[PDB]
Amino acid sequence: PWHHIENLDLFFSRVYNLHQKNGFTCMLIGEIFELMQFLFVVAFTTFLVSCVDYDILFANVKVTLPDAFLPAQVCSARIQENGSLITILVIAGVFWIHRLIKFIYNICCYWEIHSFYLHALRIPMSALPYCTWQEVQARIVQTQKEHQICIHKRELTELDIYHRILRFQNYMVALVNKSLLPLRFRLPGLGEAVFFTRGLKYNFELILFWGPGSLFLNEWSLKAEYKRGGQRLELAQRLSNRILWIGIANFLLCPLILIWQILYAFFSYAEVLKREPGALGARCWSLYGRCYLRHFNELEHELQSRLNRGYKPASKYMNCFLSPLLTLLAKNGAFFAGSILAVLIALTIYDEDVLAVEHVLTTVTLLGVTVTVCRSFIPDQHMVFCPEQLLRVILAHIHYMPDHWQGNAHRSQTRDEFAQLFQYKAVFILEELLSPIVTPLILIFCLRPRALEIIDFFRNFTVEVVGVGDTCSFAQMDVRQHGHP
Amino acid sequence: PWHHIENLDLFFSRVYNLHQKNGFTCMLIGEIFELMQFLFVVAFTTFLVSCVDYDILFANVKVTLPDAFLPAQVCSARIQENGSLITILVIAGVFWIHRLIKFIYNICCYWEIHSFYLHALRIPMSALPYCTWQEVQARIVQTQKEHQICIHKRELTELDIYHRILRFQNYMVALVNKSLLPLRFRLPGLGEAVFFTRGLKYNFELILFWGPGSLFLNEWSLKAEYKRGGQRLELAQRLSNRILWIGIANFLLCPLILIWQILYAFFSYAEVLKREPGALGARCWSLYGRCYLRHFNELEHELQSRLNRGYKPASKYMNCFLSPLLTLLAKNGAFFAGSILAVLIALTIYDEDVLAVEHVLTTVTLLGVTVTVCRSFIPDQHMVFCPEQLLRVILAHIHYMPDHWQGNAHRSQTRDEFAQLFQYKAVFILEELLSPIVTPLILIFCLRPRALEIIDFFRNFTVEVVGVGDTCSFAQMDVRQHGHP
Amino acid sequence: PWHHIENLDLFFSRVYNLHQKNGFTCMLIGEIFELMQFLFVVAFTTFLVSCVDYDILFANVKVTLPDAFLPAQVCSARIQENGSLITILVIAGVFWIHRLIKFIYNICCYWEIHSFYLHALRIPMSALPYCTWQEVQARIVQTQKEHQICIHKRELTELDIYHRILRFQNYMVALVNKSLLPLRFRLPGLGEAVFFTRGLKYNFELILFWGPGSLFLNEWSLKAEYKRGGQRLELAQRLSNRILWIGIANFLLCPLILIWQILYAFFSYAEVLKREPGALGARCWSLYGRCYLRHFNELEHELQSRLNRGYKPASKYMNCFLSPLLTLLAKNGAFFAGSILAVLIALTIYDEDVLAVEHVLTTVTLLGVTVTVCRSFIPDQHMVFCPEQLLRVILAHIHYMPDHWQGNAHRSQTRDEFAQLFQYKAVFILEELLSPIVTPLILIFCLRPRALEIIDFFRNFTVEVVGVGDTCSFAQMDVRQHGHP
Repeated sequence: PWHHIENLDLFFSRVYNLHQKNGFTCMLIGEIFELMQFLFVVAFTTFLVSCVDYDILFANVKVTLPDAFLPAQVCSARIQENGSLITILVIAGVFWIHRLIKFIYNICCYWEIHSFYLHALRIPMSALPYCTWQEVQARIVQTQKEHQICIHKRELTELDIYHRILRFQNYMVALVNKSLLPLRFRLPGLGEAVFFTRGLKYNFELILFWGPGSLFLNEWSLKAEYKRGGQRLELAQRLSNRILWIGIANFLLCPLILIWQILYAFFSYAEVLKREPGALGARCWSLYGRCYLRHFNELEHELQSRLNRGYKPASKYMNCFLSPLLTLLAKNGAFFAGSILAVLIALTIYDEDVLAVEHVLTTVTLLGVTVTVCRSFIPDQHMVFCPEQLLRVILAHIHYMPDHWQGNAHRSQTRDEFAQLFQYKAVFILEELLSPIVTPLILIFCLRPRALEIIDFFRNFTVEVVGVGDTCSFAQMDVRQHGHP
Repeated sequence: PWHHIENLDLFFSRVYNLHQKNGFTCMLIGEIFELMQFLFVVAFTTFLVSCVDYDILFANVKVTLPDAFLPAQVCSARIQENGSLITILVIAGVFWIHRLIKFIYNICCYWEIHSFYLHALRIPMSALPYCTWQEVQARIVQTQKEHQICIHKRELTELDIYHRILRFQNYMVALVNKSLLPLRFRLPGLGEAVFFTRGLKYNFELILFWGPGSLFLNEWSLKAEYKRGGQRLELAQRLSNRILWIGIANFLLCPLILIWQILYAFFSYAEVLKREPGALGARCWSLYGRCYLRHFNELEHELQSRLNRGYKPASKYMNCFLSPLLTLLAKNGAFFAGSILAVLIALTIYDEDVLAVEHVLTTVTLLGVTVTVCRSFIPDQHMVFCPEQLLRVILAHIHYMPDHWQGNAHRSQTRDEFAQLFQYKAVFILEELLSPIVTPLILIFCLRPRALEIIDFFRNFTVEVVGVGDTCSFAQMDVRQHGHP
Repeated sequence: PWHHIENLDLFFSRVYNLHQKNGFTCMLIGEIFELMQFLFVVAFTTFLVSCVDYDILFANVKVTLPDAFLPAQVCSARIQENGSLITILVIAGVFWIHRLIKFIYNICCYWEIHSFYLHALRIPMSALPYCTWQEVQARIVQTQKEHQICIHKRELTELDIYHRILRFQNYMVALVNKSLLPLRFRLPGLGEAVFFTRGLKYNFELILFWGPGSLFLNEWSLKAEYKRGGQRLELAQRLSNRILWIGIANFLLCPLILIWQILYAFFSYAEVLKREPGALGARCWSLYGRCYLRHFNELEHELQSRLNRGYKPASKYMNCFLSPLLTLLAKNGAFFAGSILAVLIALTIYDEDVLAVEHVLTTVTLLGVTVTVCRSFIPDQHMVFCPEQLLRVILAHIHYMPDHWQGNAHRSQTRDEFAQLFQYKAVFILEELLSPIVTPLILIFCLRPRALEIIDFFRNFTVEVVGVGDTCSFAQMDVRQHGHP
């Protein structure tokens, strides 16, 4: 069965993804919960908008929750008459239908990879989470005589698998590291800003790689017309038109994606603010820092291990920069809020009839939230300052650092350039919210004029590895730093 | 006064226990609080069952708590007519009376050890928590001419004290490490299971060591009839009858012990679930792992130091095994629960009349508990994987590891064999609850057929150390690994 | 402009303080918030005492908070008739007026230091938090030809700046380390007690350094009459009279300072007890431990770095001393409180009409506080004991240790002598509350008889550094230990 594949790229990608997902049942269950998350968000928002009445809920015999819920018939009648809501529900239904169809198609293709694991590799589905990827790669390459997946090429090699899995991630790394994509901007009051989100990356990959109109013919060969310099201008113009149309589509879909992002951000993070608002101050490796610190021919887990080992030194380093004004404001606000809250709590404990006064419960809640938020900006008063060994420890893991960082380890310029690789979580969320608004502006006005230069890149930096196909040229662009893959 | 003892075993055990309890007043106070804990549990459960009425409490002018409490006379009348409760109270009273009498007898014997510390050793009761056991041992052995506790033997030795204190723990170690006790079982759906609890250990020590019918004549000499192989079968049969009778007694007492265990588990752990349910996921060294990693002639603190030093590497190692399905379920349940709880909290903050709706407070409480529980199964997303150095660091402390562990440090078999030495806290509680049910079945059906082999052990592995008595043979059974006492 | 200063001591102190405060705007904002803190405390306490009525608040249609607030006119009438409150308000107003006038005067003098930073040093106010003090010192000393601040002395030196900033802190260090100040006391039931607070230090510096009647003539020269031994007795008598008058003034002001301290302690710490009572068990370097471990000619940040680096080993060391009785009491109290609270929480969750019973909410709150407090005295059950390497690591940072500490690292005497350098936070607060009561007794009865010896000190241990002035003799008093500045 594993002879007529013709899509070894997708086959190896699935073989890797099924091992990274810890088997088949876990993958199926994750996909099911993703679908259920979307359905639950949509249904819960619609129910909140239509069914509940909020009149007999806000009290304007004890009243139950089911009284505030309208019966099914009148709620359906109120739903089917909104007009501006059924037109959103239709689109959110067709999108979910497309997603469910894609999931149904993916299950029938992942069952075959499950069978390929069970029989061809002799690896049970209960030994996957205990087999490193090197062992699975060795079992793939050494048994390539039985399943005979690739006979055209004389043999199979680990480098062949690395090229098959990472044919487009190498192109993305080379495009980001040669400053061929518009992800640096100058803003008044902020300065340099790196705006790279998931929407922008998805749009770049849709414009350049996927679709029947992209630069790559089938899966592993860019169209031969893109290997001839005699028509640079015409190809650049066609790519510009494609980018313009995709940007127009994004601008049209902007409000739906914005509503979805707002709803998801609320349903996902509006409780962490209440309970533990310090979790949104912890930093994470930005999406640009994942493409800047990535080697060529490096799988996702190989990069994630390095980004994990260098996470605590990076947090320590970014904590070595005291923000004085923020700490002053936090200290004083915490003092005032706690001084009012102590009086409120004492009056509540003495005689509890105070809990019946109107705005006492809300005041206690909001003052507790204020104290908890303010006490999260105050660093540990006894912390050491070693901002020079920390960069050495970090560079020993991430392997990449601009050359003007080793000496001046404590300046204000090094921090403002490391913060683009190691960004806040709140900034991540905030620029995830603004992505559906800014992405069309970036695609229409900023990426479109570069459509010529890109055409040159794919023409000058695409090699032909025998048996694999058209791959990206390796680290000849010595704009980055030390390697050690 | 310290010449006519005749029970040097118990004397040295008390001298060690008074130092391990940080003096005399702390020991007295701990015993008093244990008695008060038992009395409080029983009295509080009886009061909850009988006095309170729960009719005018559940509301079916503001009502006070003392209204729900029945007056003393009617509560006593309701207690003395239950029949199925006074028969439990009588037994719980005679058991507590026996415990209190034992405590009263132990105080009059520990005051003498206090005097022995003050005068014979010249160690004030305020310098005990600052004197290591080596110093107390040296002061015992070097001043053995004044108090002349042991004149029969020519001198006193540290090894003599070690043998006197640990005469039965060595026997327990040798019995557990030679697989002479039934504590490994095969279960459908679980596989290998090590069931070793405090009830089983207490029953083993009662069957073999304590009592006027055990194998040991007075304190330090097993009956001479157990040193002759001419009557192996008769002694095995007598031991089998003894085990059967003790198992029958345990089976009869099963319901009382089960009720006590349920009540104690509720009163002790039902609040940690509410506030911090992650404390019951932290692991601890099981009761079998304390007898498997124990050297011969090793006091309790000498073993506890090693089990403390190797606690954080063991936690790190057991955390290096990601449970994928549990993490998926936890993530999704936390998302859903928090998404509902955020809406509830926002509606509560906006207008607080919502707090009067019937099932809003209970819903908020249960959803908070659900979020807090689910957020305790999600590991740190940035954690390193070094499961090979961790076993080296652990073995450098616990000194014992099966030989097929060093190489294959990340397999599923090594984890399932280390988890029997380092078990969950929730599993500890759960198998503490099932102990009064399973212990009689283990004693009647599993330990009884081995009654012959044990008789051989005590006959072939009991040496006679001069001046000390009948002790267990040392580590000639090379079934374990590296030592270094 | 920077030629006619004549007060280089204050100028260099301000230049250092503006850099330690992270610029000018942060300093201004901190001073403003200090003034606002005082004003807020006074106004809030007066409002609580007078305006609110607590009759219609304790409930003896839903009642609002503004109903309990009396209208402005009747509240002003109730304020202006208290008599025993307006006499406190007048004093708290004149003190705040003096503070505000001092702040207004300090701003007009710190703007000049801001200009001196901007122009003379060419350091923008946005590069201060990224310039170590060594760089600012180098820019001060190397550009001393342009601003020509000090021409009398041939040149300027880093040692000159060190002497100018720390002319009185060296005197305080030498006075504390020669046992010339009464800060050790013998108390029945406690033993040795080191009572050194901020009030005592302020009074010492006011008696000896500041004021027109102190020992120092203008700023940098003690009166020549204090360099002649022909009048030791008369000068000692005059100093004794001065100390007596200052102590009488403190005894008169005692009630106001005591009221202020009580109010500030409540408004600042009465919420940390509720939420996280374990933060008041964490230790901090006492005010005596900051003067005992301080080198000569050592700025505040140079000492704070050492006190920061040696904070975690010191906490570990002070945690290695188990308090047995406290742990027993904490365990048992936590058990009882949690056992009652679990029943209350279960009854609350089952049927919520129980929340309307009178003393259920207060009971739940107080039992939660009790459980949270008791669970803060229980140490980690798996902790290592290495109390000998910890003293080495600590001494490698604090540089000072009595000689009888290295060997006997675990005795009860070493802990009771380290706890005076590393005290609790609760003890700090408690002896901050008792300071206005004990300070006059210490100044009148204990410091006054020493008034002769001090007069000898300033006469025998004051050298004349050329260009700087009268400074304190360096570490010739070899009563302390290893240095390495």
